[PDB]
Amino acid sequence: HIAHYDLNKLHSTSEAAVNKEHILILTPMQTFHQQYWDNLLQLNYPRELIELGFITPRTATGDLALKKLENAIKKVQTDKKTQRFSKITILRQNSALDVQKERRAAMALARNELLFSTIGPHTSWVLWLNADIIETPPSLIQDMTKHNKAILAANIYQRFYDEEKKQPSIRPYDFNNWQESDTGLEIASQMGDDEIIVEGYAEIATYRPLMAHFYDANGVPGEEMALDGVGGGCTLVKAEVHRDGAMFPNFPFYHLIETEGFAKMAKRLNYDVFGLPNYLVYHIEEEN
Amino acid sequence: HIAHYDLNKLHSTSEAAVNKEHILILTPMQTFHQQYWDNLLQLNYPRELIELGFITPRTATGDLALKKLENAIKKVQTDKKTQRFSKITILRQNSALDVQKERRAAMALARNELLFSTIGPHTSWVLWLNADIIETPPSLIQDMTKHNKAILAANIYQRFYDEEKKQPSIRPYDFNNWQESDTGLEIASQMGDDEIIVEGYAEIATYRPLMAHFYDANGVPGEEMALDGVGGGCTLVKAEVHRDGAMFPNFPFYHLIETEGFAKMAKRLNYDVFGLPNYLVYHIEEEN
Ligand SMILES: Nc1nc2c(ncn2[C@@H]2O[C@H](COP(=O)(O)OP(=O)(O)O)[C@@H](O)[C@H]2O)c(=O)[nH]1
Ligand SMILES: Nc1nc2c(ncn2[C@@H]2O[C@H](COP(=O)(O)OP(=O)(O)O)[C@@H](O)[C@H]2O)c(=O)[nH]1
Ligand SMILES: [Mn+2]
Ligand SMILES: [Mn+2]
Repeated sequence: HIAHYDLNKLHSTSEAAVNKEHILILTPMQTFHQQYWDNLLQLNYPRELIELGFITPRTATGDLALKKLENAIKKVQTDKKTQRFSKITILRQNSALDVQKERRAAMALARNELLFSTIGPHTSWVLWLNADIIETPPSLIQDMTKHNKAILAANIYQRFYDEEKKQPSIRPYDFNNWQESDTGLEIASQMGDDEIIVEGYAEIATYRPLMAHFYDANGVPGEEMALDGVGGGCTLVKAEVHRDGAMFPNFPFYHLIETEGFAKMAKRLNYDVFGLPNYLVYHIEEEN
Repeated sequence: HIAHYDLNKLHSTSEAAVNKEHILILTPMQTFHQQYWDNLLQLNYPRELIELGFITPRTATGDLALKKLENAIKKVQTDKKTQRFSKITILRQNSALDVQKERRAAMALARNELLFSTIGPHTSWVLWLNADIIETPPSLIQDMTKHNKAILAANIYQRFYDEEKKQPSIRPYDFNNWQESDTGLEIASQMGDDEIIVEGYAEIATYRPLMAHFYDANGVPGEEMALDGVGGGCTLVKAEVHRDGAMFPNFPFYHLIETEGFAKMAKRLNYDVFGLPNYLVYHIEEEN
């Protein structure tokens, strides 16, 4: 029956693990990748503080993912009891450039359905971790909460083989982490109320400084940069930002949708959005 | 640990009780009224299908309410086990005309904090029931779900003593249930991006047809009217509307905030909003 919580005593701080701050890791999943799963299992944030939430599309592809995901969860949750995740929720979804717009709008609904259903009165942090992020440091959560920001996006790169240099290498991958520019605002001012700007919209091109390219091999991993747009690859959100209402709009919101409109929404709710240009995590390879 | 739910198999229908559709009744509460509580207990929707959520402000007034509320919950949850509410969550809040704007914006955060924290992967319906609604029919939930609408506002009146006629009587109370008018849109088109229109804004006056006055003593209780703005007095929402993202904006949203901006948000998410002009429920008396 009865559950009592003072939300003002629920903190999100730099020292999340020591303070026993609960985190909810949310992953929309069209394809199950074992390395994503193994990378998750290698996170060293205490398991008793972690809840997991997944949402799969209602398609042949989603159902194959669901099967593999269910099997992986069964193995972990029936191993030693001290190492179980506190809770795991699996949901199936309720629901050019023009293709991208439609796809992003559909994703916005999936993310909301998952977020609303799973966030609770004890959650301090929500980590948005896409199912194709296959490599992070094992201290990902501690590393990111340390910054104590309302919203914090890691920079998403991708490994590949460099044919010229005959050696493994890395390249930028996620261009949804960006700062707004005057050029970006002007172009948006001139647009109709339901026109959406998404990545690859010709005239803005890369005129909104993309975080991916601020990666500095000579810099340090704690570097922070102010952002205006984020993706959902590996993006850490204080629970209070979502509880105040910031969500993933399926409709045009200042000409933005989904994860980018989310950032704009958190700013309207008086939160600041940041990114880590020199803290890289990795999206699955083209060759994988 | 493990919880599985297909959200597409989670229905909100006309025959909610028979279909065992779970409802979450959400009440922000600054003042505990025994008649509100007794009226809630007299609802005859099955208890095993009801979860309750409350959120109180962090003030002397809220803490007095909290004490009385806790006592009332203890009595009900430790009576016969067959009649317990499935779950009860109590939260304390994390956080002219100009006064109304500030008050409504603060309420929007409270409603979101409560909604996000308490809605779950099994919820079919969310009833927003203000803590000063002290009389409804005992079949309130069945009566309202019967309509099978995305959003449905009951018409909120208030009892008083008629001094002239020397007899109990009734008067309209909630003017946040309205239809938009051309005059309303024109006046809003001419306003700055962060100007808010709230009840009592001089120029719109009552030019947005108010549902309160469409009450027809000669009409029938099943009458439906299309709305554009709602309050949170006694307003029933299919869970999918919230899961898709519709929430209570604390920032100006098409010049609307809180419950009115919520309705506008659900419309942007392609939902239709309705009201019951001849289905009256009652806000506590001035004399009470
Ligand atoms: N629930 C759900 N997840 C999806 C869907 N499409 C892609 N995903 C997941 O959403 C995330 C982003 O995937 P996608 O946009 O295809 O890859 P990207 O373009 O390389 O970021 C990954 O976690 C995918 O598994 C969908 O239709 N529904
Ligand atoms: N959590 C919370 N609830 C409030 C606060 N102020 C009022 N309420 C509740 O919000 C609802 C609307 O109350 P109010 O706006 O004062 O009454 P109205 O103007 O007659 O609708 C009722 O359920 C009140 O108990 C607040 O600051 N925080
Ligand atoms: Mn991908
Ligand atoms: Mn009142």
